Amino acid sequence: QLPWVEKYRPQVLSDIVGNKETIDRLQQIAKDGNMPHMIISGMPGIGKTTSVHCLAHELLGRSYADGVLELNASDDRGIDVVRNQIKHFAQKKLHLPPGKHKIVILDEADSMTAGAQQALRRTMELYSNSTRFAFACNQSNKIIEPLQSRCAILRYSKLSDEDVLKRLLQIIKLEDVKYTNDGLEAIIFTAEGDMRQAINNLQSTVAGHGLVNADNVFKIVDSPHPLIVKKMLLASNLEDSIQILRTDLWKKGYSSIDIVTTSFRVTKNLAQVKESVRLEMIKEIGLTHMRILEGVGTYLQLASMLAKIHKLNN
Amino acid sequence: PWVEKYRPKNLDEVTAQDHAVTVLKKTLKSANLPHMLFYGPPGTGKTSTILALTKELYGPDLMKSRILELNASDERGISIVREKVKNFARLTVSKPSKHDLENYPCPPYKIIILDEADSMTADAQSALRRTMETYSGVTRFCLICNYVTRIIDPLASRCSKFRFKALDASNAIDRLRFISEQENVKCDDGVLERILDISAGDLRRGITLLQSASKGAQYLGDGKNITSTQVEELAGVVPHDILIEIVEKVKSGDFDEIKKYVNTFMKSGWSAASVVNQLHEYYITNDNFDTNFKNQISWLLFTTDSRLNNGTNEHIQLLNLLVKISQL
Amino acid sequence: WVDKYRPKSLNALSHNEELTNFLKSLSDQPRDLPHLLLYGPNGTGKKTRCMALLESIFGPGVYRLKIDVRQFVTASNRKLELNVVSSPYHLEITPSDMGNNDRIVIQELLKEVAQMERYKCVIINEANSLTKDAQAALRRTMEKYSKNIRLIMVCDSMSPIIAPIKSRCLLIRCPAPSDSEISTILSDVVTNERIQLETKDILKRIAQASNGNLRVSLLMLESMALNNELALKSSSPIIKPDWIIVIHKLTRKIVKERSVNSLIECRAVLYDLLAHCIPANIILKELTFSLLDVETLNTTNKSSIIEYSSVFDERLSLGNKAIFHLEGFIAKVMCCLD
Amino acid sequence: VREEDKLWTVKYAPTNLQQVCGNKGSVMKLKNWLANWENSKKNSFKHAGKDGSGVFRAAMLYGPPGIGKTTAAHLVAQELGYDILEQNASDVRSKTLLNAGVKNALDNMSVVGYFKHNEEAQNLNGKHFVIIMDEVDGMSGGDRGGVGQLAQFCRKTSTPLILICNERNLPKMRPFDRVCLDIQFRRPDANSIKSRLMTIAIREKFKLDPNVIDRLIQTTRGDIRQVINLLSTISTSKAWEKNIALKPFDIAHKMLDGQIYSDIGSRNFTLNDKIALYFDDFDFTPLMIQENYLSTRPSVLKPGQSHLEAVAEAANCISLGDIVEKKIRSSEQLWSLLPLHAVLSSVYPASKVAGHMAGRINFTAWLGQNSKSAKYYRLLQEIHYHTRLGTSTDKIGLRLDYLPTFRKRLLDPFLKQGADAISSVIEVMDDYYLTKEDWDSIMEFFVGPDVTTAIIKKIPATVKSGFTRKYNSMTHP
Amino acid sequence: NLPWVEKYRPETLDEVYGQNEVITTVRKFVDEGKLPHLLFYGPPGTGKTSTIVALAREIYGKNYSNMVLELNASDDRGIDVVRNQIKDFASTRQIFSKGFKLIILDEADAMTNAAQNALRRVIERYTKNTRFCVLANYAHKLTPALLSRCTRFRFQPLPQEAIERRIANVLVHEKLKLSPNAEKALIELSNGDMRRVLNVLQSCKATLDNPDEDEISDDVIYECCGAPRPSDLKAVLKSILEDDWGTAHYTLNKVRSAKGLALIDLIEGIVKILEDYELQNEETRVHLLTKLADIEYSISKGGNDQIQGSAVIGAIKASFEN
Ligand SMILES: Nc1ncnc2c1ncn2[C@@H]1O[C@H](COP(=O)(O)OP(=O)(O)OP(O)(O)=S)[C@@H](O)[C@H]1O
Ligand SMILES: Nc1ncnc2c1ncn2[C@@H]1O[C@H](COP(=O)(O)OP(=O)(O)OP(O)(O)=S)[C@@H](O)[C@H]1O
Ligand SMILES: Nc1ncnc2c1ncn2[C@@H]1O[C@H](COP(=O)(O)OP(=O)(O)OP(O)(O)=S)[C@@H](O)[C@H]1O
Ligand SMILES: Nc1ncnc2c1ncn2[C@@H]1O[C@H](COP(=O)(O)OP(=O)(O)OP(O)(O)=S)[C@@H](O)[C@H]1O
Ligand SMILES: Nc1ncnc2c1ncn2[C@@H]1O[C@H](COP(=O)(O)OP(=O)(O)O)[C@@H](O)[C@H]1O
Ligand SMILES: [Mg+2]
Ligand SMILES: [Mg+2]
Ligand SMILES: [Mg+2]
Ligand SMILES: [Mg+2]
Repeated sequence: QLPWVEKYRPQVLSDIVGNKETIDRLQQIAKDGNMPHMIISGMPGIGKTTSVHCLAHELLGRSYADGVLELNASDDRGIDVVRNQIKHFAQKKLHLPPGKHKIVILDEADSMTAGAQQALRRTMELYSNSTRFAFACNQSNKIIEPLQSRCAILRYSKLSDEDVLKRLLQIIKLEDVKYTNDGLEAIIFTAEGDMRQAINNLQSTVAGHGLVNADNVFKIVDSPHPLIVKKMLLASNLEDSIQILRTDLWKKGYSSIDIVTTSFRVTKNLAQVKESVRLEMIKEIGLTHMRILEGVGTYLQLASMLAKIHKLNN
Repeated sequence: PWVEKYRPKNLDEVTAQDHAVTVLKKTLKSANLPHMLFYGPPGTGKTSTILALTKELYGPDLMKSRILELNASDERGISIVREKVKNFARLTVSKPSKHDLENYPCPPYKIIILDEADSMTADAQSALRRTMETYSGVTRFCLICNYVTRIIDPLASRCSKFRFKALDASNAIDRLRFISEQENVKCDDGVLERILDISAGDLRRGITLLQSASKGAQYLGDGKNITSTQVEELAGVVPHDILIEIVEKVKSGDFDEIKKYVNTFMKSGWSAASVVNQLHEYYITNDNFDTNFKNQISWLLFTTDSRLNNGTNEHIQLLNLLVKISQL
Repeated sequence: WVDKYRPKSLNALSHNEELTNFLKSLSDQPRDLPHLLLYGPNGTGKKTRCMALLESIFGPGVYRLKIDVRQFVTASNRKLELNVVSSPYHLEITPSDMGNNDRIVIQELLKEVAQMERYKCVIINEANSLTKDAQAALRRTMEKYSKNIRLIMVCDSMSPIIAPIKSRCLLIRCPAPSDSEISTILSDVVTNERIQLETKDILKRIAQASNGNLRVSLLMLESMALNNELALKSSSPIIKPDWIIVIHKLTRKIVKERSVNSLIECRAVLYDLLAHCIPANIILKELTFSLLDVETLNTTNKSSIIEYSSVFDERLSLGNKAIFHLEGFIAKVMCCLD
Repeated sequence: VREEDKLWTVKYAPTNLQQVCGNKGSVMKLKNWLANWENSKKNSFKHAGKDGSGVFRAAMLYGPPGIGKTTAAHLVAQELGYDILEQNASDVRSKTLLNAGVKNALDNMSVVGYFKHNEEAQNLNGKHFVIIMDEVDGMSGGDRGGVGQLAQFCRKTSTPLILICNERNLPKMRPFDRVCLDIQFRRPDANSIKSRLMTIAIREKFKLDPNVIDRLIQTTRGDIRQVINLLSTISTSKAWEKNIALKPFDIAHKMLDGQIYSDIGSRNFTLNDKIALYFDDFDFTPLMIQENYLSTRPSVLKPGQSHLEAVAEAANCISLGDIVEKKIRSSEQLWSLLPLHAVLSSVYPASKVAGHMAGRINFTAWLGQNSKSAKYYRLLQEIHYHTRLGTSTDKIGLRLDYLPTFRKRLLDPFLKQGADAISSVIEVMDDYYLTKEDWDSIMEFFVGPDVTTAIIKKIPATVKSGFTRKYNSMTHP
Repeated sequence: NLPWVEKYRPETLDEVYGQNEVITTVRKFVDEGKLPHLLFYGPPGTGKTSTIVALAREIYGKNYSNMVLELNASDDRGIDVVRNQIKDFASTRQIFSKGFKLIILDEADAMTNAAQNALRRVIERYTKNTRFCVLANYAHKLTPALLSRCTRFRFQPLPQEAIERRIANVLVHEKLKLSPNAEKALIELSNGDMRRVLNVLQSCKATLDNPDEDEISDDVIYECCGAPRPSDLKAVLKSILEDDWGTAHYTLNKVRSAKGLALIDLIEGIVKILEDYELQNEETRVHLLTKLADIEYSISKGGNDQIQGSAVIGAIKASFEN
């Protein structure tokens, strides 16, 4: 077998779907070649690493194997590496087209020690005539302030719904899969922006149950069913909600964190109730979540959360 | 001092705490003692019981040979559990001489007593899981915690649970009478039970309060029985007369009078916020208020105590509590 | 000025004869001195009592002390330092400069001082800013070393101290000086400083307006003597510090005008007050008591004021950005008063 | 080799000492110290000439990142015609390696400086050394014994030794306490940076709105390299400043709109879209929402809830979101709490007090106030470290009580006694170990009716000169 | 000699109970030979470790000591460990190995985000020469990438039939008699963790083995577990709902003192009891749940015990007024 996320990974910059502004920025960068040092920040699985990889590929053409140094969390990045190997790579003579430059792609820059990030400063400041640096990070706060200021910051928003839907439809058309609209909406729901997780859940559903259907997705996700949680959060009499939470969710060994997270996610999408009541229900569920994370996970906390949600809905 | 010179070295001297310990008394002669987690209020006997058990089981030879006493004074990071705790959970048994087996049967396992595990990080507790599962046959673990909700549940599923009831406010008066008569201290009639109640939860606090009261009374050369006032003045609890003044002021009074009185109190009176406890006791044990009043009183007192728990200001919370209790 | 009239012995004390008698009693046992926990309002002179007790036990040379700096490495790779003022017989640890590393420094320093071998004294200032982990480490240190480290800790409102620590130490309190005794000390000061008083009513007036805080009373007497040319008459416009006047002007602006157009300037004044080394809790307490002092409000408004003040004081003690909670409290106050 | 393919920061680097924008005073101080270092060496570094800058061997540069410290140091060393022997973080500056490499060259001469030009009478310092230790703060864990060895290098040296760091008051930088002179580079003002950006823009044949330039200079928090690097992005025009550069402003503009939270608009813009709008920038959105949530004319008010109640509930939710953010930053592994924070600090107050913007969206100011509070707390901590020997108080009660009367005793004589009270003033200053800088710091911490920045300059400058020249003769410790 | 927790540990796939839905799947995976990376997650005391060790011993037989590497949580777990040990074990190919190795990471939810990123990159790199198996208690503290990379397996708690079968097998192989209500109270208090059951069984064995014939009554089980008996809960609730303030306070105090009861478990039992009452109104239930949750949250921080007890009594009383 073969993972779809690995098989259908975009190799050309145009195939990347998502942020429309920064992808066009990188398109013009590859068209010109004068790429500056850049940090790329954003939430996981929204197309950070693939973006910089495609950029380097399209920018260097046939010389990618000789003019690119990649360093992820697997490779050793301490003090000796940044002082010896990176410095000897930056000085390496290489005759490229007039606009191109050697590229150093540092993925998961957050794991790089601050003391290790110190050494990179003069190494990237001095040899900026034949070497450019591209950091890829989740949180741009763990990068030291000097490196934070030396390079251009590129933020990647979380994926919307129409973009993930378009990508999934492309994948289905290329793979000739049987599906339905409710299944795709369930994929969008369980993904919430993670293109990688969306594609993986799609492939797992197709491999396990063949047909992309709501019950199949909700049986392969191992998460509480969104319909039953919505019924819990929308029952008229409180005892019905308490009985639902007791018998249908608490007995089957679900983790309280998962229950609160699913309630949060379904309350976000309840497009039938008003907006203010949604915000207040989210506030209550979030207070209950903060209580849960502090060490107490008794059923009484979820019962009180449901009670307060009903008190608000009345 | 007195708190340590009359410390019980055997599990028989203790009389208030005899429920949880007994099972160990049944299994002391065997080598299959399960991993134990003591929990409860401080100053209960946990340290006393573990040291008495080590004295009755090991002896002076092996008291410090295969026992590792770790406290919050020692380094509580992952460094210790990696370097020394893991090394000591594996080390072999040491038998230096023959004067130990005469009075104490030595088991082939060992005991490590990791105290104050309440404030331990989750990663350190996951490491404790490994170091307890890998040497469960040759090494036994003793844990101490004041709050069970902080220590993670997978550990409590492995280690057996033991609670030490705070204190017995009925029979310990005889123990304190014995201590007083052997110390030849002349106290009043109704002071011993008062010393015990004001020191609720702890007994070490009780004996140290008795010691302080005696050492303060014997300075005057008065030769009279030390009354409850001298004890309540050293325990930090609020006197009863100023408490009656407070409750009369809050029973009938406007905002300005209450404000001025609490200003005077927080300025020159007893600077503690333990007056909430005294107010709760007085309002609960009283029989002159209806139920709908006592319900709101208990709720308001609980709210004020929960707010004071977070280390906030004393004056503002006390004034708010008294104003809200005056609104009824 | 004030430090020029600071007692240097228990006999030189001129206040709380009960307390000095009890300390003379306790100083009769230099070989066995239990741990002491002094608690009482600010400016009562607890540090004076402690240093006088030290001078009574040790030599009078305990007052000539030298400052020192000590830097150490933590479990991680951070090497941080603190400043301890030490004497030939005692040392004063003030775990306030460091934010969260209290436990490591207290553990290391106490364990290092407890291996010098007749004992040594460790004075812990601001014993309420100690994290519970640091407090537990201190209690275990007390449990281990008891023949070289006799702890004396001064603090105020000793609620954030766990009962495991209260049990071992002797609880001593220092009540604020009554207005009569404050007036007596002020009279002694103006006598030894030959200040031309027109009457003795100014002393009682200062004692009343000082709220039982001895040191601020002495210091405001100092501040007023340099504005009347050492001739204090009956017409004395009592001088308040700058921040108190700013807080009172803020209170008057809150009472007189109730709108967001004034809430903007209120936030500006809060920013200006905070950025000049002023805590949040002090601002909140002063603003609350000032708003309660105003005579135009009824009892319901005052009850709402004190309730919101309590809630936002808890939230200030739980949060980290004080401007948010202060602006929220003032907004709720303006809402209720509207 | 190409004029274009170089970055915009290296291509537009300063060349002289009149293009360095901001901090002219510190540059002139460094230049006048380096020029007179020769005569200071002649006098064995014991005669402090007219500035107290004749006894120090090493100069130390510090300040926020992106101001020109490295550029100023290099240009100052080059103008005098010296030879720059530079070592930085990328070199292993251990104790043994420093003793081997640099220590043997503290007093030697240069070969390249000799052979470059030695025949024409330009300047006699063409062959001397100027050792620049850049990023001394960057001494990581792999450089053992570096800070102490450099502190020892400060003394016993024979050539100008410039040092550069980013945080002077860091404990690791303590061994440089009094053994070297230290000047400070502040964040440049908006006028000089605006002039430099205008020069660059007209030089690159493109114009921008001055308001956009002001917003940029505000966002970058004074960093010049950062704003230049962000401006270089214009070539790759409202889309540029709308999407990439001025993103938090547009986030605040979209969130505070009144048409979104309406029933007609909410059906087109879901709540998930607003949470994504927050997630766009989760570092500046809470502060931006808190700064200007009370400067809009609302339109979503309830029938019976005025503006004040709405702003009060918004501030309550802001406080709750602040508590949630603190709980999050207590342990990063709880990033799952990030969406909840999203609704508390960001979405809820905006939805509560949405409407139409009255004026213009003002950038957040909490960062500058936090920096000012940190600086003043450092200064007060130093003052207490000095004065603790004779005050018997805590670091916070000092500012509360003692500072007003201290300011009175230290200044008010200068208002009524004229200038003969200096012998008394220093007397008080001799009792509390204070210095002239301590006097300035004490004079600084005052707000309200007792503002001193206006009053300080009213006294005659002759009194200041006399006080300074009289304090120089005595020393208390 | 060794404890029952270590003795009765299963050694084959047949000796696991109440997990057939996963056992058939792992048997399909072992007969197919296409065993991918696995994630086993669930509540403690369920059989994840036992199942994976039995599966490894079945697949590799005697080569288990060579091709199976077990790693636990925070074994000096910097990025350096994942860079050296796991990476060498994955990359290095044995001399006479056919197939792939197995690296089992026990309690691997205590890894930092950087450590989990290193692990996901490693598993991505050498996914052709070895397969991994990650064990977890909470599947919400793992990076979604590592979760998506492998196949999930949730371990639902042990049902009543499985635990009853296991305690029967333990009973027939030991010298103990068990009363009818004993197993009922056992299953009610254990909540479905086999480890706690095997611990408490040997505990009460060593506790009441005086004549080698005593019967384990519910008293000794409630003592060894440290849990209250439902009769005391009903009695204290009755006293609170019927008597006055002083008598109810004294009753609560004596019940929580003479037996050693924590307010947390007492509140759990009280709300469990109140869950099945026929309350006529609704506001009572809402106020009750809210106030009781607040009491539990406040107890979680260790306030003043008597104050929280009086607050519990006041909430229960003031809730039942309609
Ligand atoms: N916009 C996109 N279009 C198509 N595929 C995408 C997109 N974004 C993510 N993916 C898929 O997600 C997979 C995961 O790779 P990346 O997105 O590069 O991971 P990442 O963004 O670096 O997140 P990390 O590594 O956890 S910080 C890729 O192999 C793609 O198949
Ligand atoms: N049940 C008891 N009977 C007699 N003396 C006791 C008892 N409990 C405590 N003591 C006395 O108190 C001291 C022992 O108390 P500890 O065992 O330290 O209490 P503790 O609960 O272990 O406190 P911790 O756990 O360190 S917070 C000795 O001086 C004993 O004499
Ligand atoms: N005053 C200035 N005017 C114009 N450009 C400046 C100025 N200061 C810095 N720069 C720019 O910044 C580049 C050099 O950066 P520096 O500010 O010298 O670095 P730095 O001051 O050492 O700060 P670090 O190294 O990050 S701590 C120059 O080439 C310019 O592009
Ligand atoms: N399904 C089961 N069938 C039979 N015995 C079991 C079962 N689950 C657990 N046990 C017994 O309980 C012991 C503990 O099992 P473990 O596999 O260690 O539990 P676990 O799944 O690893 O949960 P942890 O380690 O606390 S996260 C085993 O050695 C068995 O004796
Ligand atoms: N008995 C006394 N006689 C004269 N002055 C006193 C007496 N007690 C206290 N003081 C004065 O009170 C001032 C403040 O006391 P201090 O211990 O500094 O308060 P804090 O505990 O707030 O630091 C001291 O400067 C001292 O001069
Ligand atoms: Mg990546
Ligand atoms: Mg103990
Ligand atoms: Mg630099
Ligand atoms: Mg396991």
